[PDB]
Amino acid sequence: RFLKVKNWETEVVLTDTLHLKSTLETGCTEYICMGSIMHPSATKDQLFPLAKEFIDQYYSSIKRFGSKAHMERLEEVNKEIDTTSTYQLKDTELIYGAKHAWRNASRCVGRIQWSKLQVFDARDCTTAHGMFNYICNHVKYATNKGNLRSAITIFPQRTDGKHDFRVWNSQLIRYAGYKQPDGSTLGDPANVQFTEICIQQGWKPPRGRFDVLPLLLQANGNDPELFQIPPELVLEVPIRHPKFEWFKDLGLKWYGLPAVSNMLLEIGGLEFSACPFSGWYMGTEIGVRDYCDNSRYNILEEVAKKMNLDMRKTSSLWKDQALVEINIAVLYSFQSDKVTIVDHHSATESFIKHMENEYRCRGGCPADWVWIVPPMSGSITPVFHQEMLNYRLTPSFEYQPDPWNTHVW
Amino acid sequence: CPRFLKVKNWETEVVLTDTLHLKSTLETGCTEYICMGSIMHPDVATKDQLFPLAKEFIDQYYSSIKRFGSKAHMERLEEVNKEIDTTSTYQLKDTELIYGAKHAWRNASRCVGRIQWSKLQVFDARDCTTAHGMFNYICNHVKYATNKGNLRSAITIFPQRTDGKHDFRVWNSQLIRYAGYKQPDGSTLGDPANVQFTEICIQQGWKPPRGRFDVLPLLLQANGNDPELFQIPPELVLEVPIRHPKFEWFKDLGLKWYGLPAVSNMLLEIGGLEFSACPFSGWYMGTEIGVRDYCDNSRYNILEEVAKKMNLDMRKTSSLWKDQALVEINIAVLYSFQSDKVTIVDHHSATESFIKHMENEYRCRGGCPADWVWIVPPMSGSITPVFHQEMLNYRLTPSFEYQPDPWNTHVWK
Ligand code: HEM
Ligand code: HEM
Ligand SMILES: CN(C)c1cccc(CNCc2ccc3ccc(N)nc3c2)c1
Ligand SMILES: CN(C)c1cccc(CNCc2ccc3ccc(N)nc3c2)c1
Ligand SMILES: C[C@H](O)[C@H](O)[C@H]1CNc2nc(N)[nH]c(=O)c2N1
Ligand SMILES: C[C@H](O)[C@H](O)[C@H]1CNc2nc(N)[nH]c(=O)c2N1
Ligand SMILES: [Zn+2]
Repeated sequence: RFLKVKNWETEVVLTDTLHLKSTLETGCTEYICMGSIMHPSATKDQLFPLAKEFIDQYYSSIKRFGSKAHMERLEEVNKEIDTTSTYQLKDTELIYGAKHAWRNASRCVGRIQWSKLQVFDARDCTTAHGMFNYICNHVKYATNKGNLRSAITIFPQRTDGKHDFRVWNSQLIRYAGYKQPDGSTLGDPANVQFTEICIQQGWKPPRGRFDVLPLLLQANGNDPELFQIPPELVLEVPIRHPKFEWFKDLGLKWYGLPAVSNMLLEIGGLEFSACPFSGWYMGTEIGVRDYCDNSRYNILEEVAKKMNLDMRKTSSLWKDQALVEINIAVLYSFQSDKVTIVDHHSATESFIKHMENEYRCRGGCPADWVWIVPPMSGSITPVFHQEMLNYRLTPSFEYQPDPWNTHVW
Repeated sequence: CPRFLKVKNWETEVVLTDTLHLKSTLETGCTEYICMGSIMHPDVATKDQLFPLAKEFIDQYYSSIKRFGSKAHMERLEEVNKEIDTTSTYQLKDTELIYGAKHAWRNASRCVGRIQWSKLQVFDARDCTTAHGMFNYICNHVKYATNKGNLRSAITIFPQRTDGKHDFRVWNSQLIRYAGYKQPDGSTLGDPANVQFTEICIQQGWKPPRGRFDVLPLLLQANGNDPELFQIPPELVLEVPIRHPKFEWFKDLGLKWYGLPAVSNMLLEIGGLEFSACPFSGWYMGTEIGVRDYCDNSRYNILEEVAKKMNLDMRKTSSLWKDQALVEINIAVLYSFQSDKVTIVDHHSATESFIKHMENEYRCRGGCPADWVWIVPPMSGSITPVFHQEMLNYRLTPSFEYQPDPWNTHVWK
């Protein structure tokens, strides 16, 4: 069942064989496509086949399939599940698994970097203070004074679901959001809820536009605890425009390190509920989504006024104009501060090249066109014209529910 | 399949509930293990295949006019059945034809303009027998729809397929398009998208002006005969010269586009009947011209030339010089059309209308199939409301379908 994907601009056709190695669902059926749905719908006996699957591909990946080492590992993992209802990955396997979860992440346009990932093993962590220490080291390592380095820190795997390690923040670094008396919103409205949970727990908010949230860390199923990231570890960039000297007066800033902390890493049937990972920003993430989404910072109107645009009718495309200038400013600011960032043209171009490598060496590359195509200037990037196949490979990063919906104190 | 599927809008938190997907009649191409949502494209029906297909449609029609189960309903069923049994096909009443065409549009998941679905002038050309007659019908379509700039959506429907060796076909992908010419040096003049078709017209006897914006002749096939060339009267072809409200130099690019987008190569399927020639037209969303026609690399590819005249730094991609030029080009397209009083809609207005449309459809029909990949405009996606709208895609009938290009299948006489 070979499948072709065509690029309609280059006329290049690639052939997908890798999709046959999928066992998990996408949500679509033969009659309904859920391609634009954000979130479409263990035990001993469940655990061994999954473990065996993963061990098999690991030893296949290192070109020693059926080897002496392979056979022993299967036997070892088998006995361990049998006696403990779970098992422990070797260090090599942990690293392999984390890199391959990134490699398999269909929504990520940054996967050309997949094999360059610093993996921090934190599976010996037992307390929230421990988690905080590991997270601080992660932030300091990955930030690297502006020359950002991809990293992931991995906390103890789930056991019975009652003793989960969770990073309650959705990212290690985010700005707080405050509901104002007049019903408006101060700061980042995405984090309004979380921000209030921090307030409720003892955090004293400066009530500003860009207040770095505290860490809320839960170890071994216990109540979460508050920690302030040492500010010298938090790299931030003042946004300015290279032509418009009034732009700095907007008072905008963003942090340099995007560090997603609320996903679940699944490897060989094992679940890692706390696995903050980080790379670096594509400019549009901040410039289009964080800044210009109606339900986020929502600055288009303000910027539009400073550029003195006619805002009476949509067909003047004043929004599109303002959107481009904002995104120029973000790239300029980060570059001028020697902080790693990628523009959407460069990123999408690297992704097409990555796709080509993957088809050539791996027989395909799962990819989610809905997420891959940038949220501005879509068809002037090469991925718009790229047919992609989406399918779920393991190891993977999965969504999990917010901890405050399932945690009793 | 579950009876209630929910879609969420991530900007407004509005949740809608779809039940209409249960009426889905054909395959998307996806399976449970793979999604083909970004794939562009993922001899006749026997008596027994035709019976349920026809009954399905007739039931739907009589349900729509609140006469389901009526004597007229059962009579129509019995008459259709007899007709299939004695002729292996059947003929649609004018009322059913009009309903079916409007519903094929209503069902078109890739169309952002469907709020207008129930306002569609249908021209019944099922009495057409020759290519000259097809030409007459098409000229009348163009003039009515153009309406001196005040465009009116319309479809003209030619006779349905019979044995498959007598198809009516418009060979043109749209009624109005510009020629493309491959040069000996590898460069292209005009629209690179139309090179192949242009070549065919030239072989058929067309004398090409060999310019940048040469309107192509119609290449019309009636009753399965070899196709024939016809020139559309130029006074019927409304065109807009592109200028920019600020940049005086923009008119010097010698750009223009035609006013009427009129897809002419799709197949219209109603109650199992196949109308292989059904040119239809609405009006343009600006980005269709300003982003795709003008800025695609494989199309007119003008970004560079515009950026140069704007004197942009074009060395660092991170200057976003492409993005900056793209916006100006789209501003010029909208300004030129509005100035010449030719109907056009910007992508903000269109997508906002589609959201209101989609909500109404979920309310009154239990759903609205939509293809997010197509519905989200090719620029500024995130700042239009559709980007944030979860959509369910599925294929309802009647529908517009793709069909192979006629020169690939035609048996030359
Ligand atoms: C190194 C530079 C990287 C770049 C430029 C990059 C780029 C992106 C972008 C732009 C998105 C879309 C996010 C959004 O729109 O909200 C994304 C998604 C994603 N990325 Fe990457 N990424 C990078 C590194 C990484 C790393 C190191 C990992 C994991 C180890 C990773 C895993 C993921 C996952 C799982 C998603 C899906 C997020 C979701 O479903 O919410 N990425 N990436
Ligand atoms: C009245 C104003 C209309 C507007 C603003 C509009 C808008 C659009 C746009 C922007 C597209 C995407 C085209 C592309 O990117 O190639 C599209 C596709 C489509 N439209 Fe509409 N449309 C209109 C009228 C109509 C009518 C009258 C019909 C049929 C009766 C129709 C049926 C379709 C179909 C079948 C597609 C899919 C085209 C394909 O798959 O190539 N539209 N429409
Ligand atoms: C609920 N959830 C999983 C969540 C939480 C925060 C943000 C998001 C959206 N995904 C954003 C994201 C993820 C990974 C990235 C890696 C690199 C990069 N530059 N940006 C990323 C953005 C979802
Ligand atoms: C079937 N095929 C290959 C084909 C032929 C011509 C054009 C296209 C792309 N679809 C363009 C289209 C379709 C309907 C429209 C309705 C209104 C409008 N303003 N634009 C439309 C563009 C594909
Ligand atoms: C409804 C739709 O799935 C949702 O808005 C998606 C669309 N594409 C996206 N693409 C990226 N990269 N990030 C996102 O958050 C989204 N949101
Ligand atoms: C690969 C991808 O499916 C292809 O480029 C699509 C994307 N979405 C589109 N959307 C519209 N409206 N028109 C198009 O031609 C396309 N092309
Ligand atoms: Zn799908």
